[PDB]
Amino acid sequence: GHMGNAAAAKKGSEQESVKEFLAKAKEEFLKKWESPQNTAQLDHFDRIKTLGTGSFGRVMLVKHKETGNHYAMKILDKQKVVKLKQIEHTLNEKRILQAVNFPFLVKLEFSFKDNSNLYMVMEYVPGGEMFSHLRRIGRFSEPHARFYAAQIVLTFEYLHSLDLIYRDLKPENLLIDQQGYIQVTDFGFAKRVKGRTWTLCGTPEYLAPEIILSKGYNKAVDWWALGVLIYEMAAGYPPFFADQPIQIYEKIVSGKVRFPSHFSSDLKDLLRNLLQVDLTKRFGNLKNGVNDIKNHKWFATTDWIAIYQRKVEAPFIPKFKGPGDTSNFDDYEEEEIRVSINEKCGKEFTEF
Amino acid sequence: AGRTGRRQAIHDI
Ligand SMILES: Cn1cnc2cnc(Cl)nc21
Repeated sequence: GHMGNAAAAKKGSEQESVKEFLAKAKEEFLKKWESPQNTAQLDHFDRIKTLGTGSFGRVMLVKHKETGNHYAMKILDKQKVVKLKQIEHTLNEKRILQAVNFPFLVKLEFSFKDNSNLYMVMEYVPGGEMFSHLRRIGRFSEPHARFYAAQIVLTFEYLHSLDLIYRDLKPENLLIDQQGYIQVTDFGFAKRVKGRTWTLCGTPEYLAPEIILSKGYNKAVDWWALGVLIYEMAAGYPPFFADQPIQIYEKIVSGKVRFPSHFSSDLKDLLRNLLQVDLTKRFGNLKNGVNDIKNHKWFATTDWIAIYQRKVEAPFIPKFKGPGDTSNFDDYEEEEIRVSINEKCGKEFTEF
Repeated sequence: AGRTGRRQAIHDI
């Protein structure tokens, strides 16, 4: 076979240990999921700089006045969270973030709301987005890409074991910490799903075909997205690449991918099995689950436990000039945070 | 040709 006796036994034992870990992790998640609020207020923070922006608000570097600790504060304008799926998604995000615990998932510290906005205050990750490092260097070499990919595989194995789908994997959402490891943020599209779900949501280049085709879908969409991410990290551009969303969607549903001539055959094989339109064939979605990915030849050099334990030397370490340094982030237009004298949308956000 | 800048999510395509 591919493995001899010692190797096959070590692998089996390793897989049983994973099951034991995930069972305990589910017990811990459920306690927090069943018992989530209002852990701070706006005037407790000095606002320093905008770190990123989206449709509903922005993420700001803030400094906690009492302790001096820096944090990333996501601010959502309650009014802009107007559409039905926007509201439900914001409640998912907060509830999931307060309940999960994993080395590659950003840690939420506080949550609160006022008349105008919702606030989630999380650990500041000063090394910047994978996105800007990738765009600056062009592409990552396969070992570098693999180091980040392994962290995503473990994070999805964790999330999916809790019946959580992530639904927005992309380099923009992956921050690099001071040891060169990844932190996933932006749980805006994450959801607890026991079987299928139906919302049309995500980022065009990363959408699985079944989302585009308005089919009820499952956690396999995250495995498709991993294929897109690995491709983009190793190529410098994603596999379905076009100027307008509708053209992107047409390429995704076609069932065709082309690879750069420098991709190894092992990498192409993995990607053809992740970027698989047929759900009966997509890696991550078969009887052996995540193990088809973790045991693939492209990951043969990966020590999964060492990655989890953060024992592996990272391919690069962002430069850090001190607490609150923002040099690894791009600049954005600053807008004053205005809080209305009248409560907005109080009934829609009661649970937050 | 395709999108090289930051990509926004869509909440309901
Ligand atoms: C591979 N490598 C070595 N030094 C680096 C700096 N930035 C990036 Cl993105 N990658 C690097």
